[PDB]
Amino acid sequence: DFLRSLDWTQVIAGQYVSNPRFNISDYFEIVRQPGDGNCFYHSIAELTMPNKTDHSYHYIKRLTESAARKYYQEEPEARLVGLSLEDYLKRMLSDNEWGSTLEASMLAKEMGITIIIWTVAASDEVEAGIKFGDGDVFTAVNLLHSGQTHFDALRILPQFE
Amino acid sequence: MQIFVKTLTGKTITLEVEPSDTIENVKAKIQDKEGIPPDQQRLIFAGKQLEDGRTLSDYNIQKESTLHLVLRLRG
Repeated sequence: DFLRSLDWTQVIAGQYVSNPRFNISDYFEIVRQPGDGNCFYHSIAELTMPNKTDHSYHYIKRLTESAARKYYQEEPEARLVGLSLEDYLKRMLSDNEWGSTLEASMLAKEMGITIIIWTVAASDEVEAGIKFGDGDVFTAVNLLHSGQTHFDALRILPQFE
Repeated sequence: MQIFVKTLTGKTITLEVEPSDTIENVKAKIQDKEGIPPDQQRLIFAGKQLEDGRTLSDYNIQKESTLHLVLRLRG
């Protein structure tokens, strides 16, 4: 019921924002990811890959590379970054290099899925969501962005199905 | 002239701007009022991300227009 009531504003085509307020653990289980620079990709792999391991994220980075080749040139967020495609890739593919909303938008299109990033205040309550794709929250790969500096993976609690 | 900027949390601030202000200028005003670095700002109007070297005028942004500020999030 609460999850189906979220008000998504489509700010730019394929990208949506919402500012509901809730306790992450009221609706999701948090699956913690290591703090090694790679946790964005760890978190995607936890939700998308079978028999995920601490090595699974390499494949996600490799899909992000494939994704970038197709989509980097029309991604609005790439305008912040200001790199050529080949320089972007070299830095993206680097060890411990943080992933971001840029990779999320590109991966969403490449994997044909919806990715939501839930960002929480210092208080731990959610204060925003950004959604990449047209799917709803029940369909999506949900991530938790906390301390403004870390990603973890989220699974919808069994009672909300 | 006054315009409105709605941030990621739905918080809506006022800025005093001029039609000849660049997008870069508007970001610096957002930073001074809200403490958000220009590097993480995506300013968005009427469905499109605005470009740094253009002006509010270039996009026909007028008195009491609303912009969306979406942040680039790294982790």
